[PDB]
Amino acid sequence: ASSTNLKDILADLIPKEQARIKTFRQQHGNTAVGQITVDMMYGGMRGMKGLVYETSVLDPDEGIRFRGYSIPECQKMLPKAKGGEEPLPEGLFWLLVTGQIPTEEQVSWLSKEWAKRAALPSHVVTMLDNFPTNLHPMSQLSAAITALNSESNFARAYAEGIHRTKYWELIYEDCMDLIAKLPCVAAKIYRNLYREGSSIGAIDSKLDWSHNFTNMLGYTDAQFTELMRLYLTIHSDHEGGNVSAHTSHLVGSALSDPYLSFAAAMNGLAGPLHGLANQEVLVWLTQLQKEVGKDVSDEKLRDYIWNTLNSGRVVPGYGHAVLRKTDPRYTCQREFALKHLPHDPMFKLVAQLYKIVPNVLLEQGKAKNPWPNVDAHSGVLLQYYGMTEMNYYTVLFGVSRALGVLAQLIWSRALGFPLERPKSMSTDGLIKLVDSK
Amino acid sequence: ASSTNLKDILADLIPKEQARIKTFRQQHGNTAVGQITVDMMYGGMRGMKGLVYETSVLDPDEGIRFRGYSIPECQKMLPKAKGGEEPLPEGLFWLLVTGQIPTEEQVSWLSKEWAKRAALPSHVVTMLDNFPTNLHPMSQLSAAITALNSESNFARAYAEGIHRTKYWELIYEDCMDLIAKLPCVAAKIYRNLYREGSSIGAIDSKLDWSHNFTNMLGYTDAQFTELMRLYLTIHSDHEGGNVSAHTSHLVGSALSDPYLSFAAAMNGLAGPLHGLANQEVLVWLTQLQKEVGKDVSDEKLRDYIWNTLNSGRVVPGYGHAVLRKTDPRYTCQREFALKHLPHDPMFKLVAQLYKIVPNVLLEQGKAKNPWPNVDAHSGVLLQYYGMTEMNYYTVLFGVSRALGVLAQLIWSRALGFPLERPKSMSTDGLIKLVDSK
Ligand SMILES: CC(C)(COP(=O)(O)OP(=O)(O)OC[C@H]1O[C@@H](n2cnc3c(N)ncnc32)[C@H](O)[C@@H]1OP(=O)(O)O)[C@H](O)C(=O)NCCC(=O)NCCS
Ligand SMILES: CC(C)(COP(=O)(O)OP(=O)(O)OC[C@H]1O[C@@H](n2cnc3c(N)ncnc32)[C@H](O)[C@@H]1OP(=O)(O)O)[C@H](O)C(=O)NCCC(=O)NCCS
Repeated sequence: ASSTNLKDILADLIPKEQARIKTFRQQHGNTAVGQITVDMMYGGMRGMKGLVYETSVLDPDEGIRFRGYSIPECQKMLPKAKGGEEPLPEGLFWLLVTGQIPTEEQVSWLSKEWAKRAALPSHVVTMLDNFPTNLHPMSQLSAAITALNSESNFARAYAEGIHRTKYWELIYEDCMDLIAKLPCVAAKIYRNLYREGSSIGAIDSKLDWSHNFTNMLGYTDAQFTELMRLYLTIHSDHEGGNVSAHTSHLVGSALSDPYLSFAAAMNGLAGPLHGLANQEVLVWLTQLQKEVGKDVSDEKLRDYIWNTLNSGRVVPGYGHAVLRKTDPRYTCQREFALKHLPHDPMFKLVAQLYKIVPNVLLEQGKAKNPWPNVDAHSGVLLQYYGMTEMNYYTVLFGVSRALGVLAQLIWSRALGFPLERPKSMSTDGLIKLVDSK
Repeated sequence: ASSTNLKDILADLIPKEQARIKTFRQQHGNTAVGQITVDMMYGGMRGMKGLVYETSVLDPDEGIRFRGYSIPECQKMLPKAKGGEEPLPEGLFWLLVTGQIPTEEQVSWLSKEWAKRAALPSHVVTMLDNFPTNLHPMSQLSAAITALNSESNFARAYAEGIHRTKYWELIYEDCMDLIAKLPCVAAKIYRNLYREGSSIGAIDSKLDWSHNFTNMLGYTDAQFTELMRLYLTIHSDHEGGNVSAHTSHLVGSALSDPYLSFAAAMNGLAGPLHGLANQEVLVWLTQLQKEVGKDVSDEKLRDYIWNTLNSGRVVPGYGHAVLRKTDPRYTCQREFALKHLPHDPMFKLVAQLYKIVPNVLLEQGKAKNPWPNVDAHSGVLLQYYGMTEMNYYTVLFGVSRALGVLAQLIWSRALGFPLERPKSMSTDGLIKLVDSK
């Protein structure tokens, strides 16, 4: 019988997995998977195998895998966009949730379903309209998404005491609704702040999520949308260990609904040391250009970089807590630029920084990863198509990141993952424990 | 020379600690402090020694310690309130930050300084006023605090590239400002939602934080305020392992400012499995009373409890992820009730549940901790003094929790704790790792 629907494919998957993990655990749960040292406890779990997080895994040399699907693999296999060359973010979502590579037909369903669900409640539209213009786009986003929780189906089934065993099904509704709304929140922000007077207009059921987004942003450039598909897809997910994913995961585990847990993830992504580096790169470049001037040398270029390190500041967009090579999401962005915007001054600068920064970082002998990460390359692309308002960039990272984070949330919950609740120590107790005892 | 100021006492403390940890780590950082099993990874870090968290530590038998200061110890040593019998929350804060038991004189400074800082920006006052009346108080709180980030001194010193080494000093300003504002946010919510038409009025520099709070709530009862001091103090902090503290800690570590990280902590506290149990207890009791009727027997009382367990629901306010006995914060609440409200029907019910629940939980053979936690006893006290709007209760938990969470944030940052970034695995990789490899 019938046609397409991810929640049924989920319904079929979940029990098989539920069984799979229980055998595995019934046999291998005792197994020491690794040890904890005291440096690990002071180093922010650096090295720690903390979680189980299904929808992707980060390799220190290779970089991310979406099943065992590398970014090059995703680039060629996922459905493009019916006259395009970038993966549709939709079918990354389907991959993530389902482990399977979508069919064209699956993805139109995703597109159209996200379009169906895409509406904003009057109060969120109110709040958005009154927000101050010195309130950071990330702050605006987060607030909105916390406010939207009003409309959580989960939070309402939970208050009405459902059976634990149907949590996922409700957490799936909210996730699918969150994802649909998100570009309406985001594009309302961009529109209030930077396009005063104008409206985000109507979502068209015949477009893909990316295109309706760029339309609501007000971008007509064909290639911008393509840039958009590629952007939203590579920023999707980055294992569970990273602050934003781990936040949602943590807060999720207390059975806070999908809006609440996502907006917590947002006040993580707005960390300078996290997704706010997007922005931070461009502010840094921009200053470099002013302060260090137009067409600098590899010798002056280094003077600028040392003036930062010598100031007890960080060089944005460089380094990573797990990758030990160049981010493939960096390479992927570089390719695009080589392809579409090669003569762009800012690009040429970012390409010359790649020549210099990792050697300066290697010289300083501090950084364990002197190589660039996604954030190093992202803003230069946006800049090019007239997206010059760099304080908003993290919100795009934010819209994309929902895809990975809410894909896992549905599994977390369909697998019945507990309250994440580690143990803590004070240095005092630590000092007495390992040595004193 | 001169008079009182915590930031100088901090300034003196920090280097000593900074040195202390570096020796300790230079010598004992290698030390295996514990191991990770695969059950631990699927059990939400249950058992895992994750973090270093200074301001308190949770013992599984004894329960919390604020230095090595147990709740009974705090009850007798901390400055009361110049004609009271409950610890002033202020001097719990001083203890937490400084490790020292405050002097009366320290605490008046705290009181008066918190009063100084206590103002809300027009936009937050706007947003608050427009919020819908079906938007949960916790959602309202969180949103507001994310919105307040506008006013972060940290976030502005960071954009202006300070030296890493002065982070704490800015993170101290914001924390002290957050804590001051908080009861103005909270009391504005209570006032809009439940007291329509009326205003929170003016903070008086001669009152303590607790009293200005109860005044803004509109409570005149002397004993209510005392209840307030005791409440705000025992909910302060609960090591770093718990969702709310761990959220702020996580998001904090990305150098998200103290408002952002706190409101993330809030969408954690609004987890049913976390601080929302406050509320959940009272909804459960209230139903019990309706559904199971006024003065029930120990036999019918058990029928109600089984109808919940048999429904794949949880019994609220019972259990804990680390304590293996009755929460001392439970006992402490029970004492108060014995003292002030012994004939209260709801109390008598909560006292009879203590008789029955842990035996029903012990029978079901599921719960590792069949004993009550703070949330089991809290709402019954509020109820009594006319605070009957149980959807707000978690916000009180929320105001109190800022004290522990922001005390640690200043240390985290003055000690230069890194980005919290554990490693994740999918079951797939896990299955291949321990056994397959
Ligand atoms: C992602 C990041 C947080 C990795 O954290 P990490 O794993 O703890 O970093 P490492 O393991 O490499 O070791 C950290 C040391 O190297 C230095 N380091 C790491 N990245 C650096 C960078 N890009 N520039 C300068 N120094 C850096 C730090 O000074 C630190 O020294 P410390 O112990 O004296 O504090 C990141 O490398 C960083 O701190 N900065 C870049 C983040 C970014 O893009 N920021 C933009 C906003 S300014
Ligand atoms: C704090 C809490 C999350 C502890 O988590 P934990 O350490 O993972 O729980 P445990 O180690 O005791 O083991 C959990 C098992 O015991 C049961 N359990 C724990 N607390 C229970 C409670 N109060 N009522 C019923 N069952 C409970 C769970 O069914 C679970 O079974 P499962 O593996 O089939 O899912 C808590 O005990 C809980 O789940 N519920 C109470 C939280 C609360 O106050 N909620 C109010 C809103 S309804």
